[PDB]
Amino acid sequence: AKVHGSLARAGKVKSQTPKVEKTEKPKKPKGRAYKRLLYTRRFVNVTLVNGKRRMNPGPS
Amino acid sequence: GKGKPRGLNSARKLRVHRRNNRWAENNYKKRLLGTAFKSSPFGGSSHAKGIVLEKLGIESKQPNSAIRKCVRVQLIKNGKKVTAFVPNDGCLNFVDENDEVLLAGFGRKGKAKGDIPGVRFKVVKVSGVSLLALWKEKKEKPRS
Amino acid sequence: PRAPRTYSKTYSTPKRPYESSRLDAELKLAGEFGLKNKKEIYRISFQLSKIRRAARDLLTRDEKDPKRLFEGNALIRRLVRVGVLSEDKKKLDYVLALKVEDFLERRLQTQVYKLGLAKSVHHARVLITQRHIAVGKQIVNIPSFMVRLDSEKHIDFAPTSPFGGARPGRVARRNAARKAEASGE
Amino acid sequence: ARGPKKHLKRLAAPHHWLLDKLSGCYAPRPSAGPHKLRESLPLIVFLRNRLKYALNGREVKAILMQRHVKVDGKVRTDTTYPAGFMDVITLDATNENFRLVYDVKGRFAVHRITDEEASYKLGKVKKVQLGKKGVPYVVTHDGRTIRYPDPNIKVNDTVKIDLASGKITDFIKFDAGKLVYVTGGRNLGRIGTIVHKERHDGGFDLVHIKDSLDNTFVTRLNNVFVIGEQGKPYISLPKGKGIKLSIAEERDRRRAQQGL
Amino acid sequence: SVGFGLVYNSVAEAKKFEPTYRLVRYGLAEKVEKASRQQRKQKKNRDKKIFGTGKRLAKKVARRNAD
RNA sequence: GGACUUUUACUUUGAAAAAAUUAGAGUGUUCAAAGCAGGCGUAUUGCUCGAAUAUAUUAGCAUGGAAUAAUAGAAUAGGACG
RNA sequence: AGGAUAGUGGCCUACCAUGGUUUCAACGGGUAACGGGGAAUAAGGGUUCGAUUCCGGAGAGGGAGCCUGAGAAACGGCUACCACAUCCAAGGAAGGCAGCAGGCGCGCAAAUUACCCAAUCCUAAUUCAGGGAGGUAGUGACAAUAAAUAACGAUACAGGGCCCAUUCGGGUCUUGUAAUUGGAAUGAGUACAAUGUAAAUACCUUAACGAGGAACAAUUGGAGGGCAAGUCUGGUGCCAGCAGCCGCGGUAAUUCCAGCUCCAAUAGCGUAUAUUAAAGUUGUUGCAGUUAAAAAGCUCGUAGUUGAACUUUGGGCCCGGUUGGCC
Ligand SMILES: [Mg+2]
Ligand SMILES: [Mg+2]
Ligand SMILES: [Mg+2]
Ligand SMILES: [Mg+2]
Ligand SMILES: [Mg+2]
Ligand SMILES: [Mg+2]
Ligand SMILES: [Mg+2]
Ligand SMILES: [Mg+2]
Ligand SMILES: [Mg+2]
Ligand SMILES: [Mg+2]
Ligand SMILES: [Mg+2]
Ligand SMILES: [Mg+2]
Ligand SMILES: [Mg+2]
Ligand SMILES: [Mg+2]
Ligand SMILES: [Mg+2]
Ligand SMILES: [Mg+2]
Ligand SMILES: [Mg+2]
Ligand SMILES: [Mg+2]
Ligand SMILES: [Mg+2]
Ligand SMILES: [Mg+2]
Ligand SMILES: [Mg+2]
Ligand SMILES: [Mg+2]
Ligand SMILES: [Mg+2]
Ligand SMILES: [Mg+2]
Ligand SMILES: [Mg+2]
Ligand SMILES: [Mg+2]
Repeated sequence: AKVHGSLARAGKVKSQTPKVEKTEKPKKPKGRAYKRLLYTRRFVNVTLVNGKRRMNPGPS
Repeated sequence: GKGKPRGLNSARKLRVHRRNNRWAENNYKKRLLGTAFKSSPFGGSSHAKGIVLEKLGIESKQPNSAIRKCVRVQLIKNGKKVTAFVPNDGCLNFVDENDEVLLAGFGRKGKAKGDIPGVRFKVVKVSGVSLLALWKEKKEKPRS
Repeated sequence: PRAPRTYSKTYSTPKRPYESSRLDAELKLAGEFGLKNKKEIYRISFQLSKIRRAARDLLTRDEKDPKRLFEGNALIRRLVRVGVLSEDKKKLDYVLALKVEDFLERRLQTQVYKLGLAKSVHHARVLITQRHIAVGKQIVNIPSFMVRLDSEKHIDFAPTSPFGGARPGRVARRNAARKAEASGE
Repeated sequence: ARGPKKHLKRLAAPHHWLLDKLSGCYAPRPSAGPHKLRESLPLIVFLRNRLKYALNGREVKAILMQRHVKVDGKVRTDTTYPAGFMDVITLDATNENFRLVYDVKGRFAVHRITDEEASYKLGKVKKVQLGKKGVPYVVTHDGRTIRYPDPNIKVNDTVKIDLASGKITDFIKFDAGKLVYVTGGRNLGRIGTIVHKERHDGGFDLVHIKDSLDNTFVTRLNNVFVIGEQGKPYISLPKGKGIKLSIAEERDRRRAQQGL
Repeated sequence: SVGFGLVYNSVAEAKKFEPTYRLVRYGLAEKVEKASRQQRKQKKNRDKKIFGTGKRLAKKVARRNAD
């Protein structure tokens, strides 16, 4: 039941993670327009229906 | 008659039997004993404040293997010593010693979380500043 | 010390947060009706819950019960007045069968779209929010207005709207000013 | 505690005053006077809320201080004066006369009477007793002490008071078949004739009353006020005559006379 | 727009029954010059400490300080 | 007013159970939460609808019922009828 | 029996009697108890809460006592003591925010030393004076209501078409993509004014300004399962960390640290603690007790609970309210 483990490595992985900045991109619509986008994306633009539907495909 | 009395005039027996047997329940026993106010680090409250006495490296329970980076805190309103986990990558650097910290339970109503042995509180704020705000760089600790 | 003001919550949230069936059906309602939230669906489902509960205990009461007659007729009258319940099927058994789509059909946003006048539900909403529709002689900028079956023939463009008259609109005015500036007098 | 209360919080006033929930922490607390607090109608409530002659209490006081209003033939400049059942309210301006009679919803109605009706009121005999010097007297429901009553007058009877002189003109006994007016309880405002009166010695005599359409109800004797013989009241009844329509038929006539 | 209107049978009764604030609204009165509510209350509480007219107190205070 | 009173549980109806609140009737607060308003003319000298209703448990009160479950009665007749 | 009281009463006194309550829970102890109207949740039954807008009660640092008064055992009345505490020239003198605002302290935890009597009402000798009662505004993501952050064209490729579009045109029909391209629309904001108001602030209304990245840029959590959403890419290599729980991490990590993409709710979304449902895991409805936890070793037995059947049934007559049923 030791309580005096090493504390030197705290924050290691985070501090050594290669910093990359977010890529600026066009803003999404907010509110009723975004629900409109979701509706066309899932029910009108429906092209890939793997299983029943697919929502975040990986590259393949 | 499968046990219990069924007479129209057996209300006293049934209510007393229920009173006797509600002591077998954890929540009813704790509430009626007032154990949160009496025997609990937080005196029944949701959060508490304390002073960091020392930084601890707690070795996590098997099969995990890690140093969990808790702090010993002395509560302002009680003087009781507790161990509080400091949640995030880093964030032990933000805590330091002799700093005031706002502690919370973790969600298991007592009952130490996960692989962290004997630790039932987590640091939420340090020096009046959210650990989340410090970890995400939204804000800074007041040095003076 | 004063009489407390009364207030109520107008929605409830569903039981299971993540049901693919409910999520799909809600998004289909939002897309078909141009809604902003799932709360807009929840508010209707909440209204059905109160209506269905009231109709339910009334139907528990036997026929010719004075309370069942009085309240059941008032509930039937209101739902027929708003158009959710058809002019026929004027019964408590039929108010029990009402759907969310029935109520969403009577929103001003839907009625502005279905009476020409908007060419879209999303167009209908922005026109409504932008004070272009008067239900009678009264501008109504709430898309959830519940047209009550006597106002349908009175829904039109606001008289103080550039689609109603008397002003050609702020942006049109600035652009016409620029053209006058470039051209002359 | 420690003494009499001077305030009446809104939401603690009598409901039949029909005061709005909001727009005020308080209600007019009726002054001490002829009628009990819960059974009264303060002059400010009558002039402002019911007759709309005044927009606020300041205007009610302005009206009263010029000595326009009078209750039973006296000016009553008091704003919270506790006018009650069968009180006569005269406005010399507008030449208007009112008698405070409950409508069939248990609320004081704006009921107009003529000058000849306003010349008198009716009082229910609360007690009959010998005073000092052995002089008999009756006490009415509005606190009037009337000396030398007719010996035939008993308790629960009704007297006609001249209201110019505090004198009894005639009286009505309390017997089966006589028209009565319900002045309390859940049947307040109903009018009918006594079918019979059951005693219950030691407490709470009850009265069986049926109205025009043969609807019977039972009320405690304390709420029963004799107002005439079979038909033909001694007072001008308000609209409705205490029939107590049901809500269904109430609604039927709403939709009848609202659509012409 | 919807409001409320009062028409009096003459100006004098208008000035008798109308509130002061409405008469000041119409220029029919003048907004009386009075001190702040706190100033009036503080002056009243200061004058509670004097018994009588107080000019005897002022005379004695002057004479005691002078001699 | 009685040579006049077996007691009780239970259930029915009535009443009572402040207002707010709860349910609920009406009413386009622009909708809604709300609020108790308001509506209609001939706006030329005012006419008119409302501010309901239900529930509110036990105890007490009045009332109908007399199944259910207790209780009491004439046996040393000290019985009833008269 | 007397005394006292406004009055009943061991309320008190004198004398007298030996009573009074209690396993139907007296007496005592605890309460992170003021009581109720009510509140949350809930199929029904229930469970938890109610310091707090109304009603009743109690108190004004803690006790006690009393004056005036119709009414107070009053505290923005007094007297004394106890605790705390202010001024002082040391002689003395003055105190009571559980009123409003405000300060300290305590803490996870709660706002302005503002304006006004215009309204609601209340008091007074009183229409007039006064009222931190009350109202107004300020702070305020407690809770609640509604509901912006875009809409619509033209140009790009889809394709579902008909005379076997032959191989595509036809005045097909544009739902989706072209960080293009076009003119429209509006309030967030800002203000003439009016309205509002006791005076103002704001709202409602409104002249003139007010979107192109319409930067006038929505967030909070998540993406193995529960549980909606990636086996994409870089990092780390049982470390750092994550993880309510099962589990991830030891060199291909869908679970950590990030970027991209996606999902959920959305002006809100997480976290802790409590409580309700889920819990038929408290059970009356409605649990279980051979072996999973639980039939006393056995019998007697009081209080409790429960307790076989039987006493006017049957038939007949009359009144007599309701649905329609036939002009
Ligand atoms: Mg048992
Ligand atoms: Mg008081
Ligand atoms: Mg509404
Ligand atoms: Mg005595
Ligand atoms: Mg306490
Ligand atoms: Mg309580
Ligand atoms: Mg309480
Ligand atoms: Mg407390
Ligand atoms: Mg007191
Ligand atoms: Mg204190
Ligand atoms: Mg005192
Ligand atoms: Mg004080
Ligand atoms: Mg006081
Ligand atoms: Mg204070
Ligand atoms: Mg707070
Ligand atoms: Mg005032
Ligand atoms: Mg206050
Ligand atoms: Mg924005
Ligand atoms: Mg990730
Ligand atoms: Mg999934
Ligand atoms: Mg259940
Ligand atoms: Mg079990
Ligand atoms: Mg076992
Ligand atoms: Mg044995
Ligand atoms: Mg055994
Ligand atoms: Mg039996």
